[PDB]
Amino acid sequence: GNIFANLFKGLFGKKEMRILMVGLDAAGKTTILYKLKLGEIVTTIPTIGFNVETVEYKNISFTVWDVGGQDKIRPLWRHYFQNTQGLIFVVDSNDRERVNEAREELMRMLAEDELRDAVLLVFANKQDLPNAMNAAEITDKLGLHSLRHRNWYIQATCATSGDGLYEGLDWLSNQLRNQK
Amino acid sequence: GNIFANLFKGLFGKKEMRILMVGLDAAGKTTILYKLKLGEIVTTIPTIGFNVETVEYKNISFTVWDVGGQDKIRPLWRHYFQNTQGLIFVVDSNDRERVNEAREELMRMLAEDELRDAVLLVFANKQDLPNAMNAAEITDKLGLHSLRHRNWYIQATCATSGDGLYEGLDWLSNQLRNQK
Amino acid sequence: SKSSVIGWPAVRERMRRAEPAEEVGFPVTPQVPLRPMTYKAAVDLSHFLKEKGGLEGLIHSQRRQDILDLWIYHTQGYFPDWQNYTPGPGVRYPLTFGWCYKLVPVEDPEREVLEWRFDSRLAFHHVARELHPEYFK
Amino acid sequence: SASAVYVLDLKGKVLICRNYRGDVDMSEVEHFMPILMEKEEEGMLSPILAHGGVRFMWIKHNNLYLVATSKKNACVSLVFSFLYKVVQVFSEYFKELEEESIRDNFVIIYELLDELMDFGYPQTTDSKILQEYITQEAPRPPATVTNAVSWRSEGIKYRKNEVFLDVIEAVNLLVSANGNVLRSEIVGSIKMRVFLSGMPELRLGLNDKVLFDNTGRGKSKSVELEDVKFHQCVRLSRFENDRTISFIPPDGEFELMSYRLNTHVKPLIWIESVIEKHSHSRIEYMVKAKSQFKRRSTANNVEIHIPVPNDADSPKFKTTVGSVKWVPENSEIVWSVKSFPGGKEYLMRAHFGLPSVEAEDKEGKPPISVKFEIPYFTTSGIQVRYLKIIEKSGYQALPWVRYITQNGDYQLRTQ
Amino acid sequence: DRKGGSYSQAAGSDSAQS
Ligand SMILES: Nc1nc2c(ncn2[C@@H]2O[C@H](COP(=O)(O)OP(=O)(O)OP(=O)(O)O)[C@@H](O)[C@H]2O)c(=O)[nH]1
Ligand SMILES: Nc1nc2c(ncn2[C@@H]2O[C@H](COP(=O)(O)OP(=O)(O)OP(=O)(O)O)[C@@H](O)[C@H]2O)c(=O)[nH]1
Ligand SMILES: [Mg+2]
Ligand SMILES: [Mg+2]
Repeated sequence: GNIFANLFKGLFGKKEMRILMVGLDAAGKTTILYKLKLGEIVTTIPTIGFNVETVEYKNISFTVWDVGGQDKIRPLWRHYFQNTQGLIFVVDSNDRERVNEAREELMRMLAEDELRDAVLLVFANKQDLPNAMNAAEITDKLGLHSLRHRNWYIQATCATSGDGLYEGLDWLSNQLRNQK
Repeated sequence: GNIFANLFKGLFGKKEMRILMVGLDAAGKTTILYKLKLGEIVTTIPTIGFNVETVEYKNISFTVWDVGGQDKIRPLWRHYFQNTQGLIFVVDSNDRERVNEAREELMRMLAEDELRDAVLLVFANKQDLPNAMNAAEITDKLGLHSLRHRNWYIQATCATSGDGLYEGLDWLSNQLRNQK
Repeated sequence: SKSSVIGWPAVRERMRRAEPAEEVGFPVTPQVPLRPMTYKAAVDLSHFLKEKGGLEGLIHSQRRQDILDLWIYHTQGYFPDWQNYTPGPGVRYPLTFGWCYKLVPVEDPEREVLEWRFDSRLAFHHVARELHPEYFK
Repeated sequence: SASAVYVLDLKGKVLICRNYRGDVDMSEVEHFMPILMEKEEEGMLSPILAHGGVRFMWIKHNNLYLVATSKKNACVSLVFSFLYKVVQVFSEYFKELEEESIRDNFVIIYELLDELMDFGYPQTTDSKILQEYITQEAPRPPATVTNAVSWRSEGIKYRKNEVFLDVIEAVNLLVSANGNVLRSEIVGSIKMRVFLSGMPELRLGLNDKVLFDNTGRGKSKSVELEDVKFHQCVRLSRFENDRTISFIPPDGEFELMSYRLNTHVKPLIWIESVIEKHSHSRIEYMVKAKSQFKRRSTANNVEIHIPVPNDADSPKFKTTVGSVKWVPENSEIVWSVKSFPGGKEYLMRAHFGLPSVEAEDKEGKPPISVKFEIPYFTTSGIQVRYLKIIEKSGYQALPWVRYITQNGDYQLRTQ
Repeated sequence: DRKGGSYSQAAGSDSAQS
């Protein structure tokens, strides 16, 4: 066989990558996806179903499938876990009551053998009010250090401001792609 | 498909735009509409129903639907909000007692998801007596700076004099039309 | 059968890898006939397994038997129901007449170790049918 | 024990009537229409009408109501069976069920009605037997009706003996608005179109759980049908004795067996619906469909009907896979998909406005149903063992059968 | 071909049941 075509494709960029959109409902997952794809704070209704989109950055088209945190949509997250290589977790730092629910959902999702090769990607959502926690308090509450064989990175992103999305994208690209 | 006809229409001007007439009753909304359409201070009775007219300026036919601020007509403002792209707010700077009512009505109107893409257009009405406030006191009282995702501009217009209507029309055109 | 010969080594390797002790749905190949294995077909399969090896003397296991039945169904379309063993305790004769393979003890019936053994008389003598006339109808 | 069976029309005109006992006057049919109108206007309309001491049982046909007036306490089930047999005979003889054929084949229709039943007791019900003695374009009655074998006409000769079977699967799922499936039953359908020479006696054999347990092979994938109904030609004695499906196949397409059992497996298609309906401002359709079927199976002609607002207008569809078309007559948007491979995930985002004026009365929440039909898939796992085709003359048959899986009562409760 | 599953040949009986 010959791999000349593969080398030619990789010389100018061929890798795309994948990503997932998970987290508690109203945690900025849809707003984060809109900012990553479009770049504006677009107001949307509750995610009854799911949002499918793709984001191109650094010559990699990382498709993101936003999934709501509703009870009727939480069990549907397993449908999007098939043929999924990445996963992004949206935390609610301003929702103390929903923090426990989000942590339980993340623990349940991480306790599946199918989702084992996906590195941890937690976004510090609700980073617009003083009540939002830092990059260490949220990780300590969620127990990200207790996830064995999981590459989890703590990134703080504010939907209104948009800061920190680039850092999270770079961390995800480094976790997935290990090339020059 | 072909867009030659659209380009030909746009070369000589095709955009029209829209506008709405809202505010407290006896706030100069009907007088302002008459000045914009005709150009004279026409005396009219209370707006029991509504006034529908169109104004052509800068090759744009911005239709204005004047709506009174009466109690029986305040709930009817939602009927004119359908298929409406613009909204003009008439304030009563000489009516301190009605200022709170006008502010409450504006807040209620701005708290509707249907009226979200319409930029703020507040006209400093009652600009004929010393009791009328400036372009900043009225905005501060109405809390125009607290309207997130709203493009509000403060313009002072006197029904008797007619000054400031051109500035408000230009601001509305700039907010709606973003072309050369 | 070139396909059967090719699949025999992979099937034997899979059976050896599996110790002696994810997709839903029931897709069906289009136009592929499905029917139970015949007595002559069972005898031919037993003879081929004996000649190629890996079937006589192997430790009987549920996973290995299921893998062998699935491989046989994939290769020839025969239903994986003729490769049954006679009720225990003791040597389990083939369930389908004509089969040359049977399970015999090598030492509760489930905890007893069973091994596949060739049996030429099974293809000519209905030992399983005689033992269980009700099961044979 | 209906006194007289008549065929009505949509305007109340009786297309054709034939008295069988004469104990009921023919003028009672006229009062049937006002009674039906009163019942419909008050919600008390029922198929079995009652005109005083005479009951006028009627069945809603394609274009006319099959009113069968009765006087005494006749067998309602027998009357319904006779009406169904008459409807089947009419459908076999006439391809169109409307007023066009009612007044066009009256000469043969009267003869067929007279031969079908006498004195309120049906006598002839076989479509082939009726066509062999009564035709619209007469010899002595055939001996098949007099003989025991009235479902397999003797003397049939064909160049080739080819039988086309159809493994029809009906996937009915009753998912409530809470997301839990209440009624999940799959009803089998073993229909074979036998076209051979002679009157062969089919020897049906499949991978039945009961048969496998009886034969000692109750360890493989065996279909355990809760309810199994045999055809007319199927002998119930053999099935009751040792589950032996031995019967004379019919001449043409016929339903031999029809399995019916509950389903405890996950649905083939998982549909998540989101209703982001604003207060008289806009509506959101967050419809997400997940294919729970095997990836090797593709759902052909899948039409997931999503009921849209009754007064909704100016709708915009934002989907990924499958065209969405809004039908004003149906007052809903059907997520039509040409080919839906197993494991596919289709996401849709509906967006349409609503009128400013609120509705005067509520319209309800009809359930969302899909029209998926994935053939060549055996969800139940039941595999046919063999078909014993035996003929006295002796011939080599080449039967064929195809397994078809479709969506039956797959309705999802709306939020 | 035909939609709804291609027709497949059927046997005469269970040859493994004797
Ligand atoms: N104002 C503000 N809201 C934020 C911010 N970060 C997160 N949010 C919340 O995030 C939500 C975004 O909602 P969506 O765009 O629909 O996406 P989502 O987070 O998945 O919410 P659902 O669709 O209901 O699942 C908003 O409703 C906000 O309440 C922020 O920085 N500022
Ligand atoms: N004299 C004078 N009156 C003004 C001026 N600006 C606003 N007004 C008031 O604005 C009112 C105009 O009334 P209309 O022409 O009927 O229109 P409107 O403001 O919507 O009033 P309604 O019809 O009652 O809803 C007059 O009654 C005045 O009291 C001004 O500069 N000079
Ligand atoms: Mg969302
Ligand atoms: Mg007025």
